[PDB]
Amino acid sequence: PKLTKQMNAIIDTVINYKDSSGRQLSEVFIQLPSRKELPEYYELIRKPVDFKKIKERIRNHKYRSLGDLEKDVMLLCHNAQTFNLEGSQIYEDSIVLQSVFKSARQKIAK
Ligand SMILES: [Zn+2]
Repeated sequence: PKLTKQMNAIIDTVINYKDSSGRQLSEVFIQLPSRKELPEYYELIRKPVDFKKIKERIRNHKYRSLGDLEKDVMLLCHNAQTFNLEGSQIYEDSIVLQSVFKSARQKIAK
C-alpha cells in the first residue's frame, strides 16, 4: 500500500525531473517507438522497456520490492546506453536519470 505509494513517488520524481535548462529528460523514454519505424532497436535490444511499461507494472502490482523496480529502471537506462552512442544526448540523459532514481529512492524509502 505504501509500497505502491513509494514506487509511484519514486517513478514520478524520475519522470518529472528537469535539468537546469528546464528540459524534461524522461520525454524520450516514456514510450518506445514501435517495431515499425525503428526495426534496428528491437534487433539489437533483447528486453525493451519504457516508463509506460514500468508504470503498468507498478499499477498492476508486479513489483515485489523496490529492488525489482530498480532492476527495470536500470534496464531502461542500460538499453538506452546500448542503443545510443556514448556522449549522445539520449545516452547522457539516461545516466542522469539512473542517478535521479537512486537519489529519489534514498530520499523516499531509504
Ligand atoms: Zn490495484
